[PDB]
Amino acid sequence: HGEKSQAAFMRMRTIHWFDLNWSKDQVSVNETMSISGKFHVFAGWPETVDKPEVAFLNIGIPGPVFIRAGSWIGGQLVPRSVSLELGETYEFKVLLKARRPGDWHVHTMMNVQGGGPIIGPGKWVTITGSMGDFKNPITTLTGETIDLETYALDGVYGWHLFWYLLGVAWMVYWCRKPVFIPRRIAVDAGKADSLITPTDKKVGMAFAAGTLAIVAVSMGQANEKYPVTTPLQAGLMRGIKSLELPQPTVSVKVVDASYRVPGRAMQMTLEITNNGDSAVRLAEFNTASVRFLDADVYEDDTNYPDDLLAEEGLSVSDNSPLAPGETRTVDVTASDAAWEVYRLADLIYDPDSRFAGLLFFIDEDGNRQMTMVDAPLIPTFI
Amino acid sequence: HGEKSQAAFMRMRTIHWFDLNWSKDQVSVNETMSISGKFHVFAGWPETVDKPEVAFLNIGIPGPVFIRAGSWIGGQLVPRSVSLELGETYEFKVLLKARRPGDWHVHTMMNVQGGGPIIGPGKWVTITGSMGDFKNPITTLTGETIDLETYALDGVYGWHLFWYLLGVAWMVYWCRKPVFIPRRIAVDAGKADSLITPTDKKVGMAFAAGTLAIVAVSMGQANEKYPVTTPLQAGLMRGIKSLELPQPTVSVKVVDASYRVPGRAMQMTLEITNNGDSAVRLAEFNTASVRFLDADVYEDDTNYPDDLLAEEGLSVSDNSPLAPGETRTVDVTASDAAWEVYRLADLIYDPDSRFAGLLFFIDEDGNRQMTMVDAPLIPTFI
Amino acid sequence: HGEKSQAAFMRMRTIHWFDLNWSKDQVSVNETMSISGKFHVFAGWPETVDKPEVAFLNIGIPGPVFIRAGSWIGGQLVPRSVSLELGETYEFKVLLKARRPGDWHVHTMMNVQGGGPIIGPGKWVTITGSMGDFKNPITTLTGETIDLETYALDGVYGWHLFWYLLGVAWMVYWCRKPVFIPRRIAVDAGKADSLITPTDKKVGMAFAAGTLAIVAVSMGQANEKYPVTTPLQAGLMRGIKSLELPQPTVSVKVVDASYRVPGRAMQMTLEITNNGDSAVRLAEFNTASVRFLDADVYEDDTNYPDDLLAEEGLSVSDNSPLAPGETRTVDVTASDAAWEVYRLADLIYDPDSRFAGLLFFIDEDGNRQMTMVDAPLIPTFI
Amino acid sequence: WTDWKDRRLWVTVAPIVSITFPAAVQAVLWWRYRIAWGATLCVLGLLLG
Amino acid sequence: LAWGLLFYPGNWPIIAPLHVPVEYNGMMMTLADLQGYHYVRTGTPEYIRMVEKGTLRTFGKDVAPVSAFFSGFVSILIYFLWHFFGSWFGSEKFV
Ligand SMILES: OC[C@H]1O[C@H](O[C@H]2[C@H](O)[C@@H](O)[C@H](OCCCCCC3CCCCC3)O[C@@H]2CO)[C@H](O)[C@@H](O)[C@@H]1O
Ligand SMILES: OC[C@H]1O[C@H](O[C@H]2[C@H](O)[C@@H](O)[C@H](OCCCCCC3CCCCC3)O[C@@H]2CO)[C@H](O)[C@@H](O)[C@@H]1O
Ligand SMILES: OC[C@H]1O[C@H](O[C@H]2[C@H](O)[C@@H](O)[C@H](OCCCCCC3CCCCC3)O[C@@H]2CO)[C@H](O)[C@@H](O)[C@@H]1O
Ligand SMILES: [Cu+2]
Ligand SMILES: [Cu+2]
Ligand SMILES: [Cu+2]
Repeated sequence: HGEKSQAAFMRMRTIHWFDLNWSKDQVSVNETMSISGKFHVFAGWPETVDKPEVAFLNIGIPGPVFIRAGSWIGGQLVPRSVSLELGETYEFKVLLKARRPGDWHVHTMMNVQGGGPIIGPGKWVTITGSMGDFKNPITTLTGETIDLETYALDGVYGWHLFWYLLGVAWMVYWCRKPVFIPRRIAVDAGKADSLITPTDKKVGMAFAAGTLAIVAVSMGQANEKYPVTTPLQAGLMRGIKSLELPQPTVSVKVVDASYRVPGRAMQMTLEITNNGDSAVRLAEFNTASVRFLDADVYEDDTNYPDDLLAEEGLSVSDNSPLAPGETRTVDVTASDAAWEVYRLADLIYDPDSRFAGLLFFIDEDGNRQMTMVDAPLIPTFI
Repeated sequence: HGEKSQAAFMRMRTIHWFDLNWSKDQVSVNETMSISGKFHVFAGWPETVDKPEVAFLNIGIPGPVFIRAGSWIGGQLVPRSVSLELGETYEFKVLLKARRPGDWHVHTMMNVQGGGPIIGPGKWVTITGSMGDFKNPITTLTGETIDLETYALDGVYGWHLFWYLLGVAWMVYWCRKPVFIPRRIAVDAGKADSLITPTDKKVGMAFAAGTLAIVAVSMGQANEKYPVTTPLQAGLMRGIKSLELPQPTVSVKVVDASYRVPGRAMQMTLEITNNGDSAVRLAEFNTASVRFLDADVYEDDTNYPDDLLAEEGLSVSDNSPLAPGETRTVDVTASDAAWEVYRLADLIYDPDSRFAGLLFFIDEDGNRQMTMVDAPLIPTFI
Repeated sequence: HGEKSQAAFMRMRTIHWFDLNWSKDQVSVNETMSISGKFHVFAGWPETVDKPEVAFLNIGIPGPVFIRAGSWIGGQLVPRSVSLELGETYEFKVLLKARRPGDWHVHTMMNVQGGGPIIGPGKWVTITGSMGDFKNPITTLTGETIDLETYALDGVYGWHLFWYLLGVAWMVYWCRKPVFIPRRIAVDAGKADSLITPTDKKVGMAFAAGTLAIVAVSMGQANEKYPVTTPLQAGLMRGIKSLELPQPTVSVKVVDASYRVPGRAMQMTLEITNNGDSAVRLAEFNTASVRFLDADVYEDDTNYPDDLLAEEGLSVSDNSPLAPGETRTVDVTASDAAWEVYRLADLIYDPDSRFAGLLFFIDEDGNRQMTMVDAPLIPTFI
Repeated sequence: WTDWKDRRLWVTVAPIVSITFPAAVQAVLWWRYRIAWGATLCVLGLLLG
Repeated sequence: LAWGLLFYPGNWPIIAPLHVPVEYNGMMMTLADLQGYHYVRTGTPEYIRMVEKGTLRTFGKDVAPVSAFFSGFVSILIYFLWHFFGSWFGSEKFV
């Protein structure tokens, strides 16, 4: 949750999430699942959102109800932050493994340093079992096969309880005696050395020398039980490969776009030109993760979250086929309740009324080739 | 005016303005005119001039003697600031509509954030009529057809005169009575409460409650006479298309360049190589908006400002034709008074004696294809 | 010297120096030498090293034991700082002319603003003679033919000795008389004007008016002996050409890489695919300027510094030829003492255990075409 | 977080910021009352919190 | 100096377990790194983290002792400052 509150134009003009696939939507504690797809980094990225030179592929969940066993961009593991570049289209996979039973609205997302959270679409996923089942095995480079959900936990609780009690000691060595009013009188009255006795004086040297001793030895005893340790691994991963993609089979031009305020729908006027070898029809308009579909061309095979699915949402004026060559100006209308649920209609409040989104065409074979649109978005008022 | 004062190398090594066209040079109040052309963003852009990630296409005029009815880069309206990129060549149009009669030296220009004003060439344009003729109609999205040169002006003068007089009131409610010496005495003498009486005390509550009342109502009465308002529209427009241009038909190499100090002329030694299908001749050298022309190849069809026009300015040593293939080292000399008028000769004072500019070749058909030169510029002294 | 102390991954993941050539390695005072080669700007440049938008091609020597008569990138003289760009491969030459006899470990290097010194490989070069032989002639644009190792040195020593002695004067005009205790008494006692007499008073006006006079005249006398002077020439040179290179004849993939800690060797598993017209064999692996060579394919013709030369260093599991088409997964092992001398093995301490380097293939003709590798580098422990 | 406990910054920041309040509480408790659990009252209070 | 030099020793026996390396999906990570990668911090993504990353002007380990000493020196300055601040704080003056 949380993205209906973000400016509408941000979510339209930032990162476009498409072709998402969720490999399950119910899972048992330790059973892994897979979210994979593509995303586009819209070349007209907002001013007040730093270009994504330093971005991180997160997932949105309330605490680690899953763990992120893996995440890839371009078939590279991306545990660190990456450089993405405006214009490019990337593919991604995240490997989630379940941990805490419940009903979780899992978002795939992209943190952009100097930008904010760029939040992709979420689908409810349900975990069943008892979280006490959760196990996170790792084979170290010294192997040794540990469970990272509990490893070294007896050492932390040990050493912290020791030093705390060592502290409580020092404080009770003294609060045995009277602390405040009598010591006060004693000091004021010129008699402050009377209050640190020589037993006092190096009971003190015990604790001191003890703490240093207990440090130096258990120090040395740690570089024995673990003789190979490496520093934390850190730093930006720049060379992230993308798709650079078949440059569009279809060439779309938004001659004008608009929306009715109030209203649940957006209307474009496209001039469309097929440069492939087969004929195409307009299957989908996809803005802000809402998928407007023409039911007479496309059915969703991906279990897209239904609150973003408009299964009969896209209404193309003259949606006949379109053979190679041949241009046609068309009238599109993207209507659905998602346009108000997800407050895309709140664009009326944004300081930049411009939109961007994806257009999907299918040929009679079945190959979807995808084209990208962006233009102003002028409101109409009764 | 104003660009003869800028460093010469800046103006040579920054933005190159070429193929400008002025659709008039006399105009009547309300008659529009059009300045259009191309500009090049020199890839060797100076250090101390921020790369033009955030630039704005202005016009240079003393006050809105015109209004800027439109401006385009790449067939996109650019009311906001744009991203330009080093290396690229752009085309532009600005639609000026006249407002104030006079003799105006109109400059097309490019403000570069973190850089300065980059000033293109100006041509005198003369407006005739009475400025009182000027009318600036706009059809709003609620339409309503307003004149933006006076719209809402009675509301500003109204509300400002009200609140000012409301203020003068408060001050004369009191300066009726004696203000300083008697109130002073009164306060010093222990008697300060004697000076705020109970009439005083909430004459005060009148003005207070009144001002809040007059605010809340006229507030509510404004969201009625105008029930649809949108916030100011703002933010950088990154995806600005350019030409990416036929990569030069002719391949020029500056083997050496120089200038005589003092002197009115610049001398290059070019080795030139035609890779087209027809033959070419050197028509033009264009640096800092000065157009050096060889009169036996080119005549200016654009009414270039004559103080930057050198109609017989370019003197090519052996300017015979040049058929496909075939290389020839040539001796060029660009001489004219513009070189001292416009203080390009002041390069002797600049901390970077390097130049850049355009070269124009025409084939016998008539097609000008343009090539770009830049190299050091070594001075010669008697 | 000095680069064994830098993080190993930095030196692997930063700039790759290859195909270096040293035109001598003994030279006499005034005899010039030439270091030339290529370098690659690794596209996975470390986070904490500013991208090289502002870099400078230096040489590493203890003081000007040579002078740098020239340096070029892409056949452009680069006396100022340049812009390099991640991904690109550049060629370079530096023209060193010897000055001070001794045994000098000459490093070619690249200072990266916001980055650090990026240090290339050094070879001992020996200068013989007497440094008093050194002569640095220059023909000025007024010419005049000067020696820049001594020019204007009598003017500096002159004018500095004058003004210093002019100062010592002023101080001895007064320290003639008693300075402290008597002047103190004099001032305290109300008698401070007694200590500046009227001779005093404008002996003072002499020195004042003299210093101003000696300034204004010798000022005017300098703009005569040198009537043409220009300001220092300064500013970044952006448009630096690179090779953009035949895109690799061979397509290498590092399926896994590793190193034995402790140990003197690095091991990769490459899958290799020849897309040329002839057959190739793996000649060289080059990381951090260490050149691992397979002696049965390549002999070094360049006098590479022997502490970085592994002449039989690269041990390819199945290093048979490889005709066009055909893929083969191979087992490489780069072993040599350089891996511990030059503390590439200290990567165990770095916070990013990833490597990058060059791979060289030769066809039976003899043409080396070069391919670039980079992947993690996982340690193995006994 | 354990993956922030590094060798450069954590080693620098945590002592510097944490020695403050001890030095404040010592200043009063020690010299006004020869109380000698000044730093430890603080570090006890932190860790408990 | 005591306060700074002791800070990493007093903590190394606890964290050291988590500094054994791991060949996870092709990349070396410490177990600490694995914990960060695994237990999803939705509102604390990776680049926010300010840990050592290397320099071209730097030598690797030793990095911890050199930092510990620097922390020791700054810690004495912080201590002078914060003693006087404490004296100020322990003041029975009335206004
Ligand atoms: O049992 C005989 C002793 O008891 C009395 O003193 C007690 C006091 O009455 C008794 O209340 C006191 O308790 C000390 C601990 C109380 C606070 C404990 C801590 C709370 C947490 C952190 C620090 C302080 O310890 C003293 C000695 O142990 C008598 O007054 C003593 O003279 C006598 O030596
Ligand atoms: O007409 C009879 C009154 O006139 C005299 O007082 C005058 C004063 O003589 C008269 O000069 C005074 O003028 C007040 C306004 C003068 C300043 C006006 C403002 C200038 C601009 C912003 C604030 C002040 O107002 C008083 C009452 O209106 C008498 O002295 C009063 O006792 C009497 O009530
Ligand atoms: O020769 C006769 C004079 O000598 C004595 O004074 C000397 C002093 O004994 C003599 O020691 C003094 O020396 C002055 C220079 C000493 C410091 C020189 C400078 C060191 C470097 C920078 C400034 C000071 O100069 C005075 C006059 O020249 C007598 O006391 C004078 O009364 C008498 O006029
Ligand atoms: Cu959600
Ligand atoms: Cu002008
Ligand atoms: Cu060296």
